[PDB]
Amino acid sequence: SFGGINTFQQYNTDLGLGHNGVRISLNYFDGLPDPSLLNSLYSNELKLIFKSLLKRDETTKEKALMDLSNLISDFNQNEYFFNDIFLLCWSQIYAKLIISDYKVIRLQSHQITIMLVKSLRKKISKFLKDFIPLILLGTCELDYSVSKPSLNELTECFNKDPAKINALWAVFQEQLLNLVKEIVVNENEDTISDERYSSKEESEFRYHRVIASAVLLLIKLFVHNKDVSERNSSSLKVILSDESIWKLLNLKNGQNTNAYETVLRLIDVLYTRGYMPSHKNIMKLAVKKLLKSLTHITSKNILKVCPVLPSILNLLATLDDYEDGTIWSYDKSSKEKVLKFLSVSRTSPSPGFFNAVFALYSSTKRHSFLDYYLEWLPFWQKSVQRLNEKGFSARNSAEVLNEFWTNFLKFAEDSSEERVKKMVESEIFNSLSCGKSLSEYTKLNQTLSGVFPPDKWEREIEDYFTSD
Amino acid sequence: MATRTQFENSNEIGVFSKLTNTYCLVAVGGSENFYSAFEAELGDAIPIVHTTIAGTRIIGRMTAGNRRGLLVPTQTTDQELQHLRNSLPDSVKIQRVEERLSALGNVICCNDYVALVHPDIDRETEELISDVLGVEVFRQTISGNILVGSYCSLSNQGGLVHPQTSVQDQEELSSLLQVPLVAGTVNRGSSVVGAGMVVNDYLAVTGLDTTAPELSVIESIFRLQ
Amino acid sequence: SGNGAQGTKFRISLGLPVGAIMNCADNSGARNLYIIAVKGSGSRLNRLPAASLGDMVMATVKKGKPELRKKVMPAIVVRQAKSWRRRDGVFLYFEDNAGVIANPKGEMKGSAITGPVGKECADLWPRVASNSGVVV
Amino acid sequence: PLIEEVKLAVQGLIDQQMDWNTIEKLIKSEQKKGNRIAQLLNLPLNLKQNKISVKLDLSSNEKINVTIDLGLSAYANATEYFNIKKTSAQKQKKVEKNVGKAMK
RNA sequence: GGGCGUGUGGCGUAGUCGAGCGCGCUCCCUUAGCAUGGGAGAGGUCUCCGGUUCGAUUCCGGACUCGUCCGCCA
RNA sequence: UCAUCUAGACAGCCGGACGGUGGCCAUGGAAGUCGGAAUCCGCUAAGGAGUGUGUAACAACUCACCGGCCGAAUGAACUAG
Ligand SMILES: [Mg+2]
Repeated sequence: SFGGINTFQQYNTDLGLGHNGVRISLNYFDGLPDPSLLNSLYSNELKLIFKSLLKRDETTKEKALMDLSNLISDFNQNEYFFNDIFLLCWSQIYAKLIISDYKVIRLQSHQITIMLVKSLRKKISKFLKDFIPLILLGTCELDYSVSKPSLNELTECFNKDPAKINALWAVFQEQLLNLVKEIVVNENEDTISDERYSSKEESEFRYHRVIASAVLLLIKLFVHNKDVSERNSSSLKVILSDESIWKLLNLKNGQNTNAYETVLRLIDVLYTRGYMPSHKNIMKLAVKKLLKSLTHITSKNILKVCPVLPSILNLLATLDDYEDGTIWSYDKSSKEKVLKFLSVSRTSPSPGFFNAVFALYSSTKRHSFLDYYLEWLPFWQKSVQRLNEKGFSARNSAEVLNEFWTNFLKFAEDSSEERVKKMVESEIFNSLSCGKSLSEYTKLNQTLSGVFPPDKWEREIEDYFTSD
Repeated sequence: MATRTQFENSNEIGVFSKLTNTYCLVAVGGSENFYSAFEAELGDAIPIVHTTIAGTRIIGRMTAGNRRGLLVPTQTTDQELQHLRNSLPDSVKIQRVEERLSALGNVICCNDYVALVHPDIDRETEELISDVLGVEVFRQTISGNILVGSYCSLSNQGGLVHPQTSVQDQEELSSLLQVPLVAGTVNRGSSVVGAGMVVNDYLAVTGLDTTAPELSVIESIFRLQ
Repeated sequence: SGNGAQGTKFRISLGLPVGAIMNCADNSGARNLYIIAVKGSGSRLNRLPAASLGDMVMATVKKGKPELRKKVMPAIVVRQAKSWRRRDGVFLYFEDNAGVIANPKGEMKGSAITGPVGKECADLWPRVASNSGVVV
Repeated sequence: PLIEEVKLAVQGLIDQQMDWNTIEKLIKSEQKKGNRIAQLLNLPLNLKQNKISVKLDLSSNEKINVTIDLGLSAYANATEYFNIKKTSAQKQKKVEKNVGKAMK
C-alpha cells in the first residue's frame, strides 16, 4: 500500500521539531510521514484517512478530517485503532495542517489533537513534547477566530486550571523556543508555500502571518517565565538576529498593521527586559527598522495606519528615553524622518495621537531633539487648525480636541513666552467662537473644562450679548 | 475565511444563497458539500433555512435581507412564506413587496446601516425598505450599473464593487456609505461580485475558482481576520 | 442547452425554429439575433430544430455592431412569446422573442438585461439571473 | 559504491510517488543542510527520462557531472560510456580511410 | 477524384554527390545638364522530413505546395 | 522416413549435472553463454570447451546427459482421406 524509503532523511539525522524520533517540519518537501510507518498503521480505514490528508485538495482533506474526528469521538470503540504509531504519524502531519491556509482545516486539527489528549491522557506523555508547542502555537494566533476555541478547549482539557496552563509554558519553554527559532530562521516563504501552486505574493503573506504568531508566542513565553531569557539566551539571540522579525515591521504593504503592532509589543518587552540593551546589535537593528517604518507611513495609507500611530509614539518615547536618545543618533536622517512623519500623522486625526506626541515631546525636550518654537509649536498649531476644520464632523473629534488641548496646554506651559500664550488664547478663542455642537454636547464642554479664565469666559459672554 | 464552495458546479454562491448576520438562506436543491460549508462555518448559533422563493432555486437574487428584516417578492407562495416565518427567529420581519422589478437581490444592495437601490424603484417600495429594514436608502448606480445588488458586495466593515468603476464614483460611494470600498474581481475574474459571493461580519463564501489574490482582497476589505 | 445547464428543464412548447429573428435584450450593442441552430435538438426528416425559453442556440447578429456581425456565437433565449404551460398549469407568454449573447459556458457577453426574463431560464442559467432585472 | 547509494536514495523518493518538483525542492534543502548525497546531485533532474546527473571529482578538485540512468546499475552505466567511446573509435577508422580518396 | 511534372538569396536564374551570376538596395567614389557609371557589400536552413554516402541542391522514400492532363447523368 | 524400447523408453516428481580450464585470439571487461576460430581429454552411471536466464566481469539458477519412483510404448519431420 505504501512504498519507498525516506533515505535522505535518514542521512540528514535531524529530528527537527520532533523529539520522539520522528522528524516534524512545517515545510512541504520534508517531514511527510514515512511509508513504512504508514504501513504499520493499525487499520485500513486509518491508512485511507492519511492518504486523503496527503492529497492537496481541501475538500478532500476536510472530509478526511471529519472522518478522523468521528473515530476519535467514539473513543471506546476506537481505542484499539489509536496507537503510538498513529500518534507519530499524526504529529508529522499535524505540523503541516497547522500551517494550512484554510481556517477550518486548522481549527479541526487543533480540536482533534485536544480531543485525543483528553481521551489518551497519561498515555501521550512521550508525544506531549512534540504536540504541546504546536498546540500552543494554535492557541496564540494572530487570528482570533481560530485561537479562542482552541484556548477554551485547552483549558477544558486541563480541567479549567489556569495554573496548569502556566505550568505548560514553563515545562515547554525550551521546546517553544526551538519552534519559534525554526519558524523565524529555518522556514522561508518558499518552504511554506509551493512555488508552482502559489504566487510570490501570498507566500510572503503566509510567511509573515506564521512568524507573527510565533512572535506572539514568544512574547507570551517571556511573560510566563521570567528566567526564560537567561537560560536560552543563545537561542533568543539568533531569533532576534534574524532579519525576518524586523522584516515584519513594514508599513508600506500588508492588509493589517496588527503584525507590525505585535512586533512593537515585542520591542517594548525587549526594552523592559533590557535584553535589547544587553545585546547592542539587535537593539540598533530594531531602531533602524522602526525609523524606516516611519518613512513607510504615508498620507495615502494614513487612514489605514492611523490607529497604530499612537502605539508607535509611546514606544518611541521609551526607546528615546533610553540612553538620552542614542536611538536618534543611530540614524543620520532620523530627525528628518520624524518631522515628515509628524506632518503625515497630523493630517489624519487619531485617538491617543496627541498624548503620544506630548510624551515624545517630553522625551525630545530633555535632549532638545525637537525645537519647541521652530517645529513643535507650529505643528501643534497646525493640529488645531486641522481640528477646527474638522469641527466635530466625525466626533470622536470632541475627545480628540480635548486631548489635543490638554496636551497643548501642557506644551504651552513649558514655553515661558507671551507670544506662545497669546497664540494659545487666540486659538482657543477661534475654536470657541466658531463653536459647533460643543455647547449642546456636555461631554465636549466637560472634557475641555478650561482653556480661559472664568472672568474671561464671562467677559466673552458679555461681549457676545453686546455684539450686534 | 472566504470559503471555497460550489452549487453543484456553480461558482456563484450569492445567486443561490443569502447570508446575513442573524440568519442564512440556502436553496433546497443543494449538495452535501454546499450545505456542510454553511453548517460548519456558521455553527449552531445562526439558523440556516433551506428555502425556495417563487418556485425558484435562485433565492439570493430574488430576496434582499437584513438582520432586522427580510424582503420577498410578490410571487412567493403562502407555504414558502409560512415556512420562512416558522424557521426564522421572531426578531426578523418578513414582508412581501409588490413592485415591478421583483428581483430584490439584484435591485437592492444593503447592509445593517445603509442601502443602495436601483434608481427607478417605486416610492412605496423605498418607504417599505426604510420601514421593514430600518435602513436609510440611496438611489445610485455604480459607474452606470443599475443592478447594484449584483454588481456590489457590501457588509458593515467594507465593500467590494465592480472592477470597471470610476475612481470618483469610488470615493463618492464610499463617502455615501461610510465604508471603504475596493474595486475587485471574484471567481477568476467574473464581474458580478454580489452574485459571485455572500459576506457578513465574520464569514465570506465564494466560488472555488476565486483565486488567492482575490480572496486576499476579500478578507482585507471585509476584515474577516 | 447542453454543457452549461444548471440542472434539467421541463419541456416548454417550442416557439423559435431555425431562421427566427429575436430581439437582443442585453447591452452588448447588438439589435437582433438570428437563430441558425439549437443545442441538444434531435434529428427527424424535414423537421426544423426549434428553440424554447431557456434554450441555448447558435445565432448570428443580423443587425447591430460590425464587430458582432458576420460571425456565429452562442445565445440564450429569455423571452418566448409563444404560450407554454407550467406544471401549475398557467399558460403564459411574453409579447416578443428575446435572447442574450453568451459564450459556450453560458456567462453573458453583456452586463444588463432590459425587460423581463422567464424563471425557467433564470433557474437554468445563473449569469442570466445575475444580470436580470425582473424574473417572472 | 557512492553512485549506487545515490541511486537508491533518489529511487526511494520516486517509489513514494512524491511530486517530481517537490522531490527537487527537497534535494535543494538537503544541499543547504549539507547532506553528502544531496550535494553530489546536480539540481536539474531528468526524471522524465529517468536520468540523474551526479558530479564526480576528477581526482580522488574539479568535478565532472556524469549522467546516470536510474534503472541501470552503476557499472552498467559505465559500460555504456565505454560503448560510446568504442563506437567513436570505429567511426574514426572509417574517416581515416575516407580522407585520402576524398581529398583526391 | 486520379495521373504527370515542379519548388534556389528581397526578385529572376545556373546547377554531372565535393550554391554562381544578374536585378533590388548597403556604403564609398563619380555628374555644367536631358543623373549616370565604377568599386568593395548584405542576402540562401537549395520546400520540409528520414535513410545511403564519407558528404547529398544533387541519390532514394514519404509529406506539403504549385502547374498541366483526363474524368457525372439522361 | 528417422530415432529411442522390459538391459526400463516418452510425461510427471526428486538428486547429481564435475575437473584440466579463467581452453586459444580479441576486449575496459567478458571465466560455457558480446564475437572469431577450434571444440580435446580425465573421472565417469553421467555431464556441452555449453541450452537459456544471468552479472561490469564473476557468483547464482536452469538446461541435454545420467540416475531412484513409474512399467510400456513413445518423440520429431512429412504425406493424403
Ligand atoms: Mg426535405
